[PDB]
Amino acid sequence: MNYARFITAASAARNPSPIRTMTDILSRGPKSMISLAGGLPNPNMFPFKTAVITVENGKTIQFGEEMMKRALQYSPSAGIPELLSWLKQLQIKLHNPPTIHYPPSQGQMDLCVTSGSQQGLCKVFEMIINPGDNVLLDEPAYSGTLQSLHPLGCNIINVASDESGIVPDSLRDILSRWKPEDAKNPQKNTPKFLYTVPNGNNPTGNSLTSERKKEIYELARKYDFLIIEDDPYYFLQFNKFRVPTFLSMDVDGRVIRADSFSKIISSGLRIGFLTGPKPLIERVILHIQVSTLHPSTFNQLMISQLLHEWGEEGFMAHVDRVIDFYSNQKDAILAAADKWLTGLAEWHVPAAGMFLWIKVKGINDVKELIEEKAVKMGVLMLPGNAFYVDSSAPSPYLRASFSSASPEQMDVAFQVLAQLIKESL
Amino acid sequence: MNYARFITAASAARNPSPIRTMTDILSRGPKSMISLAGGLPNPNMFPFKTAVITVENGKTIQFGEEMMKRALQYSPSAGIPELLSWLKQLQIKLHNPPTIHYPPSQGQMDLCVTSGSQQGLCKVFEMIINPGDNVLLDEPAYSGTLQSLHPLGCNIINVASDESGIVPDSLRDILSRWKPEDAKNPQKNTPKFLYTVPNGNNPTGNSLTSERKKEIYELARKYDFLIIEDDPYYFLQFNKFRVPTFLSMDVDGRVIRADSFSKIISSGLRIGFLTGPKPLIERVILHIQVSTLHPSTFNQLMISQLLHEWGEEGFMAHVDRVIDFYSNQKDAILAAADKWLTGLAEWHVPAAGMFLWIKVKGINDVKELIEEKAVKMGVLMLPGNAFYVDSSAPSPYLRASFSSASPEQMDVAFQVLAQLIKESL
Ligand SMILES: O=C(O)[C@@H](Cc1ccccc1)N1C(=O)c2cc(Cl)c(Cl)cc2C1=O
Repeated sequence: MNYARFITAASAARNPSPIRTMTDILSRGPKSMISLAGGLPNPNMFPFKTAVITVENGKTIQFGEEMMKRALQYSPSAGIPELLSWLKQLQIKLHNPPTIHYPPSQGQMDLCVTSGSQQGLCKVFEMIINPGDNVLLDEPAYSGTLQSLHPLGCNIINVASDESGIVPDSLRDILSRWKPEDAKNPQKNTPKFLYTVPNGNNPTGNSLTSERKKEIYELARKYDFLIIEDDPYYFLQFNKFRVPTFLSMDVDGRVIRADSFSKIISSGLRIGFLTGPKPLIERVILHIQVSTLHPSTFNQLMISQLLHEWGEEGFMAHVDRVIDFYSNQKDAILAAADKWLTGLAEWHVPAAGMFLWIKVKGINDVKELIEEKAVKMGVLMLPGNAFYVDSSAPSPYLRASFSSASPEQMDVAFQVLAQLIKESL
Repeated sequence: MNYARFITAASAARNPSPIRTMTDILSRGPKSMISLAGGLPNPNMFPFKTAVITVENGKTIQFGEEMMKRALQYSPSAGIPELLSWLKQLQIKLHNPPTIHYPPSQGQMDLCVTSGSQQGLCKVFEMIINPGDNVLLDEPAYSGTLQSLHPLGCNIINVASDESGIVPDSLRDILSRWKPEDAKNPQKNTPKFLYTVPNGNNPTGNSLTSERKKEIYELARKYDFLIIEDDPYYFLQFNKFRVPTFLSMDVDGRVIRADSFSKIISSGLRIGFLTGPKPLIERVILHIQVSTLHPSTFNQLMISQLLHEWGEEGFMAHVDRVIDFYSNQKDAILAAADKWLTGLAEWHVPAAGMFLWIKVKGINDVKELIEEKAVKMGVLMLPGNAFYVDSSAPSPYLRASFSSASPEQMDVAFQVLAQLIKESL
């Protein structure tokens, strides 16, 4: 409702930046208009001329001469228009966000293609956080989020979580420290936002439920904080039905959502996108305009043509192929865990994503059990310390990836792990 | 010599971020080592499988199965190793920087590939600037640089410039506001850095001279400030011998240089690179680690393989073709201007780049002459207002691009402008 509350002075001071009134007054005027006003380098000097890219379960992608010149040239900061248009329709299909037809100033849905979803998240954090601001999230969390938040000088307030994600009663108790009207009085610093990964949290593998999302949203309205929905595993849910998203229930216009193709189409191409209230997305776009300028035009065209040939049906058929693969990998690593972790450890079934989160019994810290004893036995799993704000505290947890390993490799790996737990007790 | 002086609290607080101890303890240990510690998604689900990219004056570039899988997956934040090593050798060949073998803490030359050179520049500004800080640069300046600096709250101090770039006497006079020893006393805020585009300034087309660079460098030592050498037109100089760069005379380790392939190889692939003192480059790398993560692996491999097949010889042959083209366009737009600007305007001959800077005589502000009268006559050139800190002040200057226009188009465009000037005198 009042987005200025969530925008630092620096972010608010931004104004629009280059490649401006050159390819828009010429993108509608007569074909006889000469423009020596543009800052674009002549693409005929560029040495790549054509491209052919083969696709599994899809038409081969071809960049002819003119399409290649476009791919090698600057493009809009928010993304190329045909990709933004497809993605917007996808978001309407998947989430029917309440904000689609709101006035801009009151949170009309808006999209920005980013150079990876993490770029969008970083610029969102920078847009909002003043030193000393309070922010809410569940630990353990993606180490990259914690390392992004650390230098911004916010107080991270841990919200309790279990196998169903954030626990609303913990969030409610935390918020009781304030009165709601304090959100209109910045003197005692009500939380600016809540961040969470609602599906297949890295490292736990846990997902939020529909009912807790609703509860959490009512509290976000009551104390007027934003929800940053970081959902890179959204297209990797193993349940029959995808849980409704925060975006899908965002009647106020207080959700900023991050999507990624990093886990399902390509991480190396650095393509993700933000969906959120237009006034906040605009502040991110202005920062992009003085930073990366835009995501790679070449990589956007690769993905846009892939998606447009697939149609929504072919895209969703791809995600079902990826769901099939990761859920079978999940079944395999759970079988190896049941097999070898013998009442030596505890774990919850991952609801989505690509990680299994193992609590080792009878040991207070495992990073000495792994980085010393396990490495020379030819096995490595990631100690859980790195996923907490205080990464020096002891952690009995290990994060095990099931994205790649064969059942044979899982059997050997959990064999070795079992031996190292027993001889350490 | 004291780099902490040039690093903000936030920037200094950054710690090294993900994709860490997984592909380095496995990149040297035995191949019998199993790792479930890694976080990488399975590239076999990614739908692009092979690529063939044709090159003009070059061997076609082929991404086979394994190369494509690498192209589609995460890679190091500073860039892929073979691109970094090639570029490092290029910088040694072009600039022979005095810092190559310095100890890290006193400015050992280091490089970062960035997602466009502007990303590296932006993160350099963010690394350095506290609100209230004083910075030096010459106006008119790239509008993207002015829009980047404005929200950081620094006081921009304009240094005088002429057809030979920054005037050293002007820089010396401005600095006489402080005593040299004031640089070791942050209380009265000596300038943190001087920023300049030394070759083919956008919008003026002017370039610095060797003698002036040496003078400027001496002042940067005397008053102990950094030089940010933003040099995107370095490979578009019309002379036979390139002017030595600030980097080439940087015996103190106080130069941060930005290079770009945007103007000669591809703007759309978003590839640039920073060269500078290792302590400062490292701060930028850590910001990339929580932001874009890395430049497109696919696009880095395209460029890297092209560069490795060309060798430095093939690369320099390419730049000389492009110089030749742009120098002929320059000759052409100067002819048009001689022909139809009849003592109606003044201009200097551009020394590099792709722009001509035209001062209309007898008119105080041209943006009404262009955005109103010229548009309906079918001709567009860019008013100079956008290239100054105060973009509301009147400007008699126009920027005209000679990157693309045919001689016929130039002849028409300047005929129209001439008529408008004459009937607008
Ligand atoms: O680069 C990234 O964004 C991802 C890649 C990824 C892909 C699929 C599933 C999960 C992550 N990534 C992590 O989140 C992560 C955490 C830690 Cl603790 C380490 Cl040590 C390394 C990484 C990492 O590469």
